Amino acid sequence: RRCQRCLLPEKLCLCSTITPAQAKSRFCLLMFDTEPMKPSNTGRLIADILPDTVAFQWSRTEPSQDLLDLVQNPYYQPMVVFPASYADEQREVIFTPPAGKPPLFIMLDGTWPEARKMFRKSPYLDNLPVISVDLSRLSAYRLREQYCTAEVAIALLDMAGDTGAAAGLGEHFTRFKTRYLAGKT
Amino acid sequence: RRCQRCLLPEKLCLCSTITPAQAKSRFCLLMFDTPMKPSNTGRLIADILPDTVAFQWSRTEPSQDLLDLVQNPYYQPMVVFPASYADEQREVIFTPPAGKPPLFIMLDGTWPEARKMFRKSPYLDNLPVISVDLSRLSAYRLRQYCTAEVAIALLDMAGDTGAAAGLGEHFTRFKTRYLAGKTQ
Ligand SMILES: C[S@@+](CC[C@H](N)C(=O)[O-])C[C@H]1O[C@@H](n2cnc3c(N)ncnc32)[C@H](O)[C@@H]1O
Ligand SMILES: C[S@@+](CC[C@H](N)C(=O)[O-])C[C@H]1O[C@@H](n2cnc3c(N)ncnc32)[C@H](O)[C@@H]1O
Ligand SMILES: [Zn+2]
Ligand SMILES: [Zn+2]
Repeated sequence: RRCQRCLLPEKLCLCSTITPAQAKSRFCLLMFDTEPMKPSNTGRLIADILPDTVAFQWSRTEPSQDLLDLVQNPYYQPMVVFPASYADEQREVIFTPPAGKPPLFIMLDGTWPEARKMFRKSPYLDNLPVISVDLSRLSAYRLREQYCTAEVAIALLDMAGDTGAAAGLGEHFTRFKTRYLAGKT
Repeated sequence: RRCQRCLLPEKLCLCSTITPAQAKSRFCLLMFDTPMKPSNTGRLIADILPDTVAFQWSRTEPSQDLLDLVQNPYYQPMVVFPASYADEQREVIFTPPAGKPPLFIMLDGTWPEARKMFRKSPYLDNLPVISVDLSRLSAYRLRQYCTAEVAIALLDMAGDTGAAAGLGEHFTRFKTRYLAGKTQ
């Protein structure tokens, strides 16, 4: 009764509406559980609009070597997307994607206690900059300026100059949330 | 808090999504009254087919513009109502005839309102009643049926598949946002 690709009740299936976009930015979803994707999980909306998004199962002791190879690939400028109130005094915090190299935005995908734990117990992320997100930019896409993973990504895409992809994901996100609420009725 | 044109909350306003279509068929909305409730679906027809006409129904004095339209021999006018209500002598058809463009007269009200309109309208009595083949909704992945759903099936019955599909997609979009607005 639910479509397996978009996870909505089959009558509200939005798969035919999906139009991918292009962006200089790249996302990496670091997932706490990778359990059978819950419909309310907005992180997966990002990969619908930006199919080059990567996702990794998080692991406290044995991090995947694909993940290590990505976050260490000097082609990207990687950053950890998490609220700056969590970072320690010595941690570099930035407020803009830096200039020059394409950003790799590392999103901590889980509940808040799970994402906090991921933030504190992942040594391969510890020397990366934290990007504090400018959520006021959601207004330019007519979204309410915590915030879910797809809303942060929209702000990040806008912060990087990727306005086509930001608008694309905003429309996709709104479309999902509307149909999700409808199928709840 | 509600958009005045599409009647949904401003956050869910669909007005920018509306793409009008063209059709050989034409609709005439007969309304027991005209503020409108958001749940009324007859207004959706006009969004997709902007040549739709609507008239406020009256028992005593029908407006002359409505009398002029329904007697205009350019059209083949039809009263859209379930055939189980028609008189033994009432011409009932199951297909829009061919040749002259159809003019589909929809009785837009509640079922008690639509029935009184059907029975107490002398200017509609010589017109044929078209019984609607609702199974055609399957071709548009749809499905008492509401006004806009009956209009989709009539459009498909007439060969107006582009506008049938346009109205189906507009109808689903409104119904989804309407439901989402009831939640949250
Ligand atoms: C805790 S998860 C919540 C997941 C949500 N249930 C969903 O739809 O996927 C939200 C993640 O988005 C990012 N995020 C949320 N709010 C943020 C903020 N204010 N500043 C920086 N990143 C934020 C962080 O990566 C955070 O871990
Ligand atoms: C009773 S109104 C429903 C009003 C509803 N609140 C709305 O706005 O959609 C439905 C109208 O569509 C047409 N209709 C509905 N079901 C029909 C059927 N089975 N056969 C022929 N016409 C039908 C008739 O004109 C009827 O008056
Ligand atoms: Zn789907
Ligand atoms: Zn509107």
